[PDB]
Amino acid sequence: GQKVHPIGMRIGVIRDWDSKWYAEKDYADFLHEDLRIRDYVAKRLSDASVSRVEIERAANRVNITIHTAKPGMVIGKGGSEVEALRKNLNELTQKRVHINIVEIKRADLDAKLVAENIARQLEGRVSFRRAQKQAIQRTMRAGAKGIKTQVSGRLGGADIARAEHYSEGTVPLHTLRADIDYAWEEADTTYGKLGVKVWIYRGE
RNA sequence: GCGGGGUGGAGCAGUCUGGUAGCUCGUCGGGCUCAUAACCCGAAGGUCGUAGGUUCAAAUCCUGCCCCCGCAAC
RNA sequence: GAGGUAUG
RNA sequence: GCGUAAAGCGCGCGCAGGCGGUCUUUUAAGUCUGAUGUGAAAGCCCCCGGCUUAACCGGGGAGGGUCAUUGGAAACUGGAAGACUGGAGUGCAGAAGAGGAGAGUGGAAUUCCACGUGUAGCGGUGAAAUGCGUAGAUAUGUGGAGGAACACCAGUGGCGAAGGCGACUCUCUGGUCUGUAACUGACGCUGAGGCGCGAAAGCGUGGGGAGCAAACAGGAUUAGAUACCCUGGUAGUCCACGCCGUAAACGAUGAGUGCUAAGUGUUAGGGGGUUUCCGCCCCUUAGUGCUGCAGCUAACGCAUUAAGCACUCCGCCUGGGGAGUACGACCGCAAGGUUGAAACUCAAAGGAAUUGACGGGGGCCCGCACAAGCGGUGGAGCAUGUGGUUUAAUUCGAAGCAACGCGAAGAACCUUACCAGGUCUUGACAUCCUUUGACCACUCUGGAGACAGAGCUUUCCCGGGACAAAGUGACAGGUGGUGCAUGGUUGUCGUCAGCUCGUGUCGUGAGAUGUUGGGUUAAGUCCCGCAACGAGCGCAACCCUUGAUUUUAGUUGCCAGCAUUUAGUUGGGCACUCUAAAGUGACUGCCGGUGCAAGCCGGAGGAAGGUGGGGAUGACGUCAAAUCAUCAUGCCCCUUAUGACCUGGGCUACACACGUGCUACAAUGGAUAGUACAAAGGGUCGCGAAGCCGCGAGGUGGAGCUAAUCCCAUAAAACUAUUCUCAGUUCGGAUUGUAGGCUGCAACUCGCCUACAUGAAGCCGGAAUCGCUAGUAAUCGUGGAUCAGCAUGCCACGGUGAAUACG
Ligand SMILES: [K+]
Ligand SMILES: [K+]
Ligand SMILES: [Mg+2]
Ligand SMILES: [Mg+2]
Ligand SMILES: [Mg+2]
Ligand SMILES: [Mg+2]
Ligand SMILES: [Mg+2]
Ligand SMILES: [Mg+2]
Ligand SMILES: [Mg+2]
Ligand SMILES: [Mg+2]
Ligand SMILES: [Mg+2]
Ligand SMILES: [Mg+2]
Ligand SMILES: [Mg+2]
Ligand SMILES: [Mg+2]
Ligand SMILES: [Mg+2]
Ligand SMILES: [Mg+2]
Repeated sequence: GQKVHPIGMRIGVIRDWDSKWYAEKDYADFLHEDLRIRDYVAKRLSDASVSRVEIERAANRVNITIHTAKPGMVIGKGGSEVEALRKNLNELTQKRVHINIVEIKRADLDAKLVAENIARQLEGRVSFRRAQKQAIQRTMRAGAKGIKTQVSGRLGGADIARAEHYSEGTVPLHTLRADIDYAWEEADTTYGKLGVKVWIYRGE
């Protein structure tokens, strides 16, 4: 069959939407502003392990919280990275900006991060067995009560495609008391695109 | 030259007894079926070889021609 | 458990 | 190697040959052994040497014979002379038997003949019909004729070499088993080549011929039916004699001997213990069957009736097909049989077993699947979509369920990708370089416009920043392709209850187990049991909504107790609603019955009872299902054009077919008037009030409202009155003409709505076919999105409100 996006199934249930504001007459403007913002962030901070972005609006200021595993790149030895960010984001938004940077602990408990790991591996021509399995073991060591992954594409350069999925632990997608994380990431290959999907069942 | 004939696409009636378009197969359409066939439901398709006559009216009665199948002639 | 009495 | 894969003659009688019980003596045919002689050289093999090594060459040795002669051994085979008995056979005492041939005999029972009674059918099928029958059946009784086979007994029971043999009696005959140890003393096992027997069909001659019955005839069936099916019916079937000599002739398993656990029937015998025989028990022989240990087997399975362990003998196999054919021979009256190839061709053929799928196989369970019912489609008109067609173009995609009111939640231009025309090429759209800086905006002219000519006029801001004109190549761009390279998204089986896995165990193994079974449940839900124990995905539940209620808060909502207003109005108050946060409650939780238990049925309380109702929620995977036209995307292709702009056109065509819907075909109705009760929703340059003008569509106007305040917004069906009186109608409302209104630059192609007139088809829908089990179907209006305008479509809303479920 076809599965529902297990995040979308849980918005307004146990997860809060990431784009947080109220608006009227300003809604589309703020939305597409913040989509441009996420494009900027993903474009210039894919390397930095950026994995979640929550937006906030009040008093015209563009408040942001970037949850990342390595802060030391978003900030760090210079102190000028976040200032560059708010400068260019001022140029876009035509507003004020402020940017908190949160440290994620257990970076292998975020499906987005894990999917980027696997995707960079598969672009570097690593085996799609070892990739999935090592990501799984890293999660279950990092503290996941459940893990699941799959890859679909021209696996290994085939003509015909298929899917390879592997799971440890309890991963119930029909339960909603589940705190599940999910992600989909894309890898490029000289043969074509590979779709990596991940989802994690977490502690409490 | 002598016999048969020429009527929807095919085969056959109906002509002798002027008004009557028929039987079987087929065709087209719609159903049944995953699709074709079969089956069920409806419909179309012939101015009766042709040109003239007679008649109120001709597939039908009269005449000439043109074709096909046989038989003769060659 | 055994023996018999239309098509693709 | 021969049960099932190729392979046991169909079975016997038996010449030849092969093989042969125990012991003593004799030999030395075979066997074994010492000696001598030879088996040439070259070559293989080993050891040395020589050619620059190697190849090659030389020297020497060794090996090699079912070799021969001579001399020795007697264990085994063989020959010879004796002896013995467990084999083999005769005798003796018993027992069974459908063993065979002949002759005769019995009664059931089918048919036929005659005669009574006797009246209109009988027969047969899925329905029939052909056929028999008033010239008298069918049936019923009596009597008679003729033939064929022999119920019960009768049984994986008997016998036989096999084929096969069933009514009884007699005659003539064969073989088997049991006991004895009398008799002979290995006389035996097999058995090529021969000889005979040998189901049924069939052949020749002559009888018989009742039934059944190939062929055949007629009737049905069918698309056709040279068939199944029906009614008739010749050969035959039966006998005598003689041929034929085949078989799924099968236990698909050659004859013989011995050995290697058991349990149990059954047949024919014997022996013994006990007991009044009877009866029970045990031991044993030859059969016949069931189940099973070892062992064998690819497995299935065989298993003292081996497919085990061993020996003798025979027959047969060597991939499938051609081919059991051809030539040839033998046999045969013939039909044909026995023996038995090749060329050529294939890359497999095949056996057993496993997993599924399927089944005009079975069983159990479920779903609007049927059935029961309600209302519909197919018929008419229109809207929409699709096909075919015609078109300059009629963009592209979707195609059984799972395409076709689908992408499109809006085709006038734009959209729009297509067509015609007119144009541009670093471009309509981005980065990097170089020059410059506001770029531009508005007017005029030629224009269909894009676009060209001019003008007026471009203020960049503090080297930097942001955007901009021109050069300039790198690049751009492609709704160009491939959804059979892809991602992601989606339907679908199916919200069906199933799909799997770790460890363990069984199996050579694939695979199985678990996951089956007995119950139960909506559910691989849950219990009991089990070589499995457990887990994961799913199911359920957690979520939202509806259904009752407590506390909080009472305005923009409510109005009871109160006054008062045209108005719940104003004051006042949250009583009650309403709103919406946190709680409660419904969990088989309790009682009765039954179950062992899970659970099932009933009962109570309560608003709600049995996952309360409804949602979302869609497992591994199937259809290489759809999507390169949402997006991204590998490869390929175009890149002064498959790219880009503008105008106009087409996507709305029209002989015709399908789907989906709207409108109706009327009296449970229509026209006219009055008139009660909704929910869910939307609104800022948007909703748009009141009042007014206009028949009306609408115009005017601008109140109030960024909204529980105000508006969109009379809700319509319902009800009440009057009329129409069952009619192609005051039904129906198309189509067309004229005139209006909106929207938008613009309404011909090609919008919607109004007024007047016209008044079309249609008087309940062929074969077929669809939704629905409850506030559902049906029916009525409302709202929202998209949207300037453009809906019978889509998604939500409430109003009214059924029928039925045997199964
Ligand atoms: K005969
Ligand atoms: K037999
Ligand atoms: Mg006539
Ligand atoms: Mg078939
Ligand atoms: Mg065989
Ligand atoms: Mg020599
Ligand atoms: Mg015979
Ligand atoms: Mg029904
Ligand atoms: Mg219709
Ligand atoms: Mg099309
Ligand atoms: Mg596909
Ligand atoms: Mg396609
Ligand atoms: Mg569920
Ligand atoms: Mg396909
Ligand atoms: Mg269209
Ligand atoms: Mg029922």
